[PDB]
This record gives sequence, C-alpha cells and structure tokens, in this order.
Amino acid sequence: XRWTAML
Amino acid sequence: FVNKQFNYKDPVNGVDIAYIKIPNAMQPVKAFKIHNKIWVIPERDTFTNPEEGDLNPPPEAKQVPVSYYDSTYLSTDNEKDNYLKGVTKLFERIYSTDLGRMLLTSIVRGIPFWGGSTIDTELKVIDTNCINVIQPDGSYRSEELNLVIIGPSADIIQFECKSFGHEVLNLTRNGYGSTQYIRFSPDFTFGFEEAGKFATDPAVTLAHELIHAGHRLYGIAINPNRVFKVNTNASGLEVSFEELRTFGGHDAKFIDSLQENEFRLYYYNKFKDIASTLNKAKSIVGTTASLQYMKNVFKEKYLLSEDTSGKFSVDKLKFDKLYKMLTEIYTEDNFVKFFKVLNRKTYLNFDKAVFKINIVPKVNYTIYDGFNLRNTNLAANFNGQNTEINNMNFTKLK
Ligand code: NI
Ligand SMILES: [Zn+2]
Repeated sequence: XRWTAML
Repeated sequence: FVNKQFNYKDPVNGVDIAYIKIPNAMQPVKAFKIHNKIWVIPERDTFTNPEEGDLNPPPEAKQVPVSYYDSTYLSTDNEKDNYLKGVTKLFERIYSTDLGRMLLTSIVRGIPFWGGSTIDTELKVIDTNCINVIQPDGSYRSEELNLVIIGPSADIIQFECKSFGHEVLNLTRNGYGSTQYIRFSPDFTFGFEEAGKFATDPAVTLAHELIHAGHRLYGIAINPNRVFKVNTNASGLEVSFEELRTFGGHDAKFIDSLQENEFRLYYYNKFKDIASTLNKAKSIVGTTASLQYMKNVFKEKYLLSEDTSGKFSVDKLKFDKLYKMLTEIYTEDNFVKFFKVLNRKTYLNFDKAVFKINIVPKVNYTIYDGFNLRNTNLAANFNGQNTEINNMNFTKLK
C-alpha cells in the first residue's frame, strides 16, 4: 500500500 | 516466468484457465494460472470482502490523486484481456532482474502452513488458503495457491495485500502465512516530482505489493499497531514499520532497532513452533499429498534442518539469512536499483497526480526498459517516465 492511501 | 501468453478469451480447461470461487467462506469468475501457486483474476475485487460490491464513489469520497473511482473500469472483455497482459508483462519485468527472480521464487516456495487441524498430531490445510476450481460436471475441486492478483475494489488506485483471516490464528504474523490477494491495476500509475511530472514505473508498484506478500506468506508481517510517528517535516501522521521495511533504503532510519530485535526473536520462535508441529504430526487429512511430502514442503519453505530421524529444527544462521532476505533485501528501494528507473527516494511523500496508461503495446513499455525504451527518444534522462515528454503514454486524471 502506498502512503498516499492513508489519506 | 509466465507459462503461456494468455488471451482473456482463451477457452477454459479447468487446469490453468478456469472459472473459480474464492473463500467467503459469489458466481464463479474466470481466472488464469500464470505460474505454479499464482493466479490472476481480471475482475474488480467485489469478492475478498463481500460488502464492497458497490463500485460507485461513496458519499464523502476523496479525490485524485488520493483516490479514483469509475464503476465501469475493468468491466469489458477487452479491458480484462489488457489487464491480464499488463500484469503478465510486469511479472516478466520483475522476473528479469536477479532480485525479482529471487522474490518470486520465495513467493512460490511460501506455501501457507497447514494449520487447519484442531488435533495437534494431524496436519490439515486451511480452506481459506485455497480456491475452488469448477470442473466440467459443475462440481468443484479445491486447489491451494499462494498469490492472487485481482483488480481493485471501488477505489481504483487503492492497491494493497489482503488475505482471509483465521478465527483465532494471526496467519500473517505467526509464521504460518496465508494466501495473498493483491488488489492492483497495471492501467494506472502515479506522478511524483524530481506537479508530479514523472510517472512511477508500475513494475516498482507491483514489486512493492509482492514484498508485502512475501512478508505475509511467511507469516512475518509487522503488526500494523507498530508505527513511527512521522517527523521528517511540517502533525499527526503515522506510518507502520511494515511499510518502512517494505520501502527500505533511506527509510530504515526510522525503524526502532530495539523493536526490530524483538520482531526477529518473535518470528524465530514462531518458526520453532512450526518445526515442533511438523515433528508431532502423526496423520494428514487429504487425498493428494503425503505427510512426508508436506513436511518436505515446509522444510524447504522455512529452510529447516532435518536430522537422521526426520526431526526438524530451525538453523539460526539459515533463519537469519531468510529473514534478512524477506525483510532487508526485498525492498522497493532495492528494486529501483535493479530497474534503473526514477522513483521516490522515501516512502514518506504523497503522490501529486494520477495517470491512465497502457503498457501492453511493445512500443509503449517493455520487459527490459519499462517506459524508457532503448533506441528511442525516450531512452535517456528517464524521458519515458516524463509525462510531458512522453505525452502519448500518460493521460492525467481529473
Ligand atoms: Ni533523511
Ligand atoms: Zn505498502
């Protein structure tokens, strides 16, 4: 999962 | 790496092209076995989580470049054919590197532990680590597998590993492992800087998920409750150690060494419990493989040492080597080195743009070069990854 997904 | 050049429309044969059902615990979906233990399902994932069947943007949805919704994506045969060929291509690109050849080999070896029994002398498969393959007579046969590549759910760009859980066991953290379903699409990619002018090579993106898969299949993923509070710049944001480890490179700076020692010891003991379980086994459920076969499968998976009397044990050096391979060698940063592509140099950056792409045509993207096609205007300076220069290959999404 990429970090941006945390948004 | 991939046996055949599958077309989506190829006739089913119940072996490597087949209609299948996923544990839960749905109509059958057409799936392709691209390699031993590895399947591709060119469908939007409305299956690993039955509730997520609506593909429309939900109320309060985020927007590009955080999320992207289109209930229509991957609905037609043509796009399913392209998806299958896209994913195939990325496997070959990954496999073409020594590192990726190693990761894929580790993944294929990473058979989820047979910890399905309630009797501690009986080895048994866990059903959720299998799929059901339809037969000519409409019946189903259960097939074990390690990895599924499936299209994304509602949020087209939310790529991630998911796997079915056990009532009591933590399959992804107890050394057992579980069948991994990677939600992924080769039809999109992300822009970064150094506006989001440059596009991430989708092969790095897939490799990132495969690394997660490796951790999960060997049951050594770091509990997501172990996090680093991000302080690189600028209040609130956290990142899991699991993600930092998967990226590697610069970001190893943020992993608490004392904690990593805890994890390493924890999983060593878990592998020890597995050895002990193999040693206690007196029977096995199933008509296909022998107890001695399965024992051998897990000897090889965990690199166990086997004595004269068939007894298993963990070798400290061999565990250290495997654990290091899975957690320190297999990293996104190391893949960037092998691919020689432009990429983020830290996990801790947010995407600035999303692009529609098509890597299936040879003239667009190749196994060996990705977008940076040798003997073209795209060869030098990562021109291929430059969304302005390589205009024909990227369409920025709204
Ligand atoms: Ni730094
Ligand atoms: Zn990740």
